[PDB]
Amino acid sequence: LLGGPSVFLFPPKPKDTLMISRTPEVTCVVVDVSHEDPEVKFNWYVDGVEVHNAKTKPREEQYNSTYRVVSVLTVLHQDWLNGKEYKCKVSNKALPAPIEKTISKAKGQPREPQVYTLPPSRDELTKNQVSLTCLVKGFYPSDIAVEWESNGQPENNYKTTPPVLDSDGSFFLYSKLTVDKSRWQQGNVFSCSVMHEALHNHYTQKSLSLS
Amino acid sequence: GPSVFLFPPKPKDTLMISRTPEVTCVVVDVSHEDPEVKFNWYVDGVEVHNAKTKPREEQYNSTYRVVSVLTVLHQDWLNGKEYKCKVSNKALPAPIEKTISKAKGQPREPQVYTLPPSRDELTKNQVSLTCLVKGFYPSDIAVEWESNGQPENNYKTTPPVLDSDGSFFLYSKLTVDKSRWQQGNVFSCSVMHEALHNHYTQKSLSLS
Ligand SMILES: *[C@@H]1O[C@H](CO)[C@@H](O[C@@H]2O[C@H](CO)[C@@H](O[C@@H]3O[C@H](CO[C@H]4O[C@H](CO)[C@@H](O)[C@H](O)[C@@H]4O[C@@H]4O[C@H](CO)[C@@H](O)[C@H](O)[C@H]4NC(C)=O)[C@@H](O)[C@H](O[C@H]4O[C@H](CO)[C@@H](O)[C@H](O)[C@@H]4O[C@@H]4O[C@H](CO)[C@@H](O)[C@H](O)[C@H]4NC(C)=O)[C@@H]3O)[C@H](O)[C@H]2NC(C)=O)[C@H](O)[C@H]1NC(C)=O
Ligand SMILES: *[C@@H]1O[C@H](CO)[C@@H](O[C@@H]2O[C@H](CO)[C@@H](O[C@@H]3O[C@H](CO[C@H]4O[C@H](CO)[C@@H](O)[C@H](O)[C@@H]4O[C@@H]4O[C@H](CO)[C@@H](O)[C@H](O)[C@H]4NC(C)=O)[C@@H](O)[C@H](O[C@H]4O[C@H](CO)[C@@H](O)[C@H](O)[C@@H]4O)[C@@H]3O)[C@H](O)[C@H]2NC(C)=O)[C@H](O)[C@H]1NC(C)=O
Repeated sequence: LLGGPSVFLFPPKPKDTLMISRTPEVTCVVVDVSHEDPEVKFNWYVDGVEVHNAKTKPREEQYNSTYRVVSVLTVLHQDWLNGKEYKCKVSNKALPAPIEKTISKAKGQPREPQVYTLPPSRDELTKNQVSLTCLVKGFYPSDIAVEWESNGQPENNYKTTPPVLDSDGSFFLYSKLTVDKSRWQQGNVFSCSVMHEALHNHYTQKSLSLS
Repeated sequence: GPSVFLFPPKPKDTLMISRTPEVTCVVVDVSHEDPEVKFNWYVDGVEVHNAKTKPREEQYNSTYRVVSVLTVLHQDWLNGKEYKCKVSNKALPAPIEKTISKAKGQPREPQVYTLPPSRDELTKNQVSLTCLVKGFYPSDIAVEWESNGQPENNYKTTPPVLDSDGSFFLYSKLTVDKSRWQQGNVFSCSVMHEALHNHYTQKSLSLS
């Protein structure tokens, strides 16, 4: 059947690179591997230097009669943050040439996010739920983790915008936590948690409660 | 390719009768050799003719790029008509059909909340004025800022985000000089959406 494999290379999750105890991975995924010749070879390189510790998963047969193969390379936190490049080379006999993809952290000088919490608009207080907002602005690169909590337990009902390119070339985002107004008006404290490589200890919190 | 990408009207254009909303059929990867593509255009299956195929354009990767733009009735698009592009060539065995329409479902009125700058932000030369727009459906929307019926230029708006009830929200951030905020200038966030009365509403923001 007619057409060739495709390769997708996926970065570590932002929170994985930023905590020593978690385990950051770069994932190389090959799809549309021939049903007939499904042998694939992965070579990995860190800054053009070949490495041998990835773990390639057994091939998965798909219902559209192709295979999908995935190799996971576990990376050192410091490496990814120090901007190394991760190259996946995929070879297969049905392929006139190997397919190479590279991924690294975005280029540029990191910048520290500014975290501001904003209470509910006056007008929202007629409603039974209100929006507590966290503005995180001025950061670089865009790889960031945002979450909300109260009383040491995370909150269940928030949404976070993707990062947006600002005019000075830094990124911003907003996270919206929705809570029942009684909780806001009872005076409970909510906190917006931000992890970004350019924070001290890779972490910062801002709290928000009614006067 | 040749690949075909079909694109909806900008939101502002379908909500105002004097503007011209159009769906656009973009074909990329047209050979260097055979840049004769034809476009066929159906509205809810029925062939229409007012499409206008732009001049055949060339690209860096030895490749051509061809665009047909079809004008649509405001009310057709808002009524959920389906717009189909059929793109024909030798380059491919059989013709390629793309269709788009408005997202389906009961439109819902955006709620619009202006929030002033965080007290912590008042240490900077510039402060962020925030417009929260939530609760709206479909995701098609336009947001602008003004002060003294003049457009303000220094704003960025997030894309729509799918919220927990299946409505969308977004935030728009306007950046102004601090002094402008403290002198008590009124700033206003304006929103255009199908589900608003007259398709538009504004909300204002000043020092208290
Ligand atoms: C040779 O060089 C050529 C030019 O350099 C190059 O052409 C490029 O080809 C690729 C495909 O290989 C094409 O990529 C797609 O682009 C879509 C976006 O088009 C936008 O955005 C980009 C940049 O931001 C612009 O360059 C585009 O021209 C275009 O501008 C928009 O244009 C419209 C109308 O003209 C305006 O009205 C808009 O204002 C304007 N946008 C703005 C403001 O910037 C993009 O959506 C495509 O994604 C979809 O298709 C992919 C398939 O390849 C899927 O992976 C992906 O998921 C998307 O699929 C869709 O997913 C959506 C999300 O859920 C769904 O809603 C859809 O249903 C779903 N459809 C599916 C399944 O297909 C994709 O990125 C580039 O745009 C094109 N560049 C140009 C100039 O057009 C050639 O590739 C080069 N040849 C090669 C390969 O060697
Ligand atoms: C036979 O069946 C196959 C399986 O159904 C089909 O395979 C599919 O092939 C298409 C390519 O045509 C791939 O499309 C790519 O998807 C990328 C996103 O992949 C993530 O998200 C999807 C759904 O959200 C998910 O199923 C994937 O598993 C993958 O998940 C992530 O996985 C990594 C690694 O495990 C993890 O660390 C991430 O968190 C996790 N994310 C999630 C949400 O789970 C896109 O990135 C790709 O986009 C790039 O390339 C485009 C060009 O194709 C381009 O337009 C974009 O702009 C961008 O650069 C791309 O869209 C599917 O991933 C693949 N699916 C699977 C299951 O692996 C196959 O197509 C079909 N064959 C035929 C002939 O029909």
